[PDB]
Amino acid sequence: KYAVVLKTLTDPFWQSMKAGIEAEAKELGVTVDIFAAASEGDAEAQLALFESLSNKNYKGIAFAPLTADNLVEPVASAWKKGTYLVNLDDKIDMKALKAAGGNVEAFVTTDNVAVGAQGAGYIIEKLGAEGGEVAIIEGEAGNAAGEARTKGATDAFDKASNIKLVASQPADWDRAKAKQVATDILAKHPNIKAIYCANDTMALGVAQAVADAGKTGKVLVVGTDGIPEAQQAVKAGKMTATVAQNPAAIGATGLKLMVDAQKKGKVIPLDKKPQYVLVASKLVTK
Repeated sequence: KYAVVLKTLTDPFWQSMKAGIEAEAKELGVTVDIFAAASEGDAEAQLALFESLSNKNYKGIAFAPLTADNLVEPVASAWKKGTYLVNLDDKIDMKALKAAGGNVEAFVTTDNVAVGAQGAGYIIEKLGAEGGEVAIIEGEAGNAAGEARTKGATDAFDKASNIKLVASQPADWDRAKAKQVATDILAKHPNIKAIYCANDTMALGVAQAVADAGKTGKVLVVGTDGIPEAQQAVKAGKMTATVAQNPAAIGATGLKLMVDAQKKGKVIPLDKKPQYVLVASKLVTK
């Protein structure tokens, strides 16, 4: 049997990952027990949950760590016991894991450079031959996913000859700061035709700034994550689109890699790097 430790099970992202794991488990004909800590946003509770999956006979464990290092010790313990481990979504601190004498078979996550390229690419297509001025609302400095989305969008915009990136400023994943940053940007660059946002919380605030500026329907607003309010905003025309991740495929892929890894009969050696598997995201429109 196999086990999966998710972050929560109330967030639709994680519910969808659970759904994908179960659908893939049926296809593969394997039994998977899927868990989330009862105490949410609690790094030690997820640690204790993982450690509780030690008396059980799980051949492999896939996990989405609440923090970079909160599962380092139990993951190292599982690896030393021969458990086939797959890191889901957010990357475990591999430096800390290796220093603890452990490793994982694979890391399955979203390609966040491609996410930014996808949101920018949708904007480029929507602006047609005329193109125009565009802006990027960045995430908080030091966040790897946000830097990758900013890079992917910046590179895509730069390659498009009719597209001019006139602003690229952080709003620190904050809805109110994004509205204020976008309002400033729309005031200094009134010809802007599109804004890519590194996440939906910022995009929703940017959508308000565009509305407040009198440019509803005139400035495209593209978010990232596909959170429910962004999907609602896209349907209502308040946002143009959002780049949604595919947690179902992340989970299904993580299970497949776990089942394939156990066929080896031996876990990944300490001196090998885990397989790196990127899952494509999907544009939410209409």
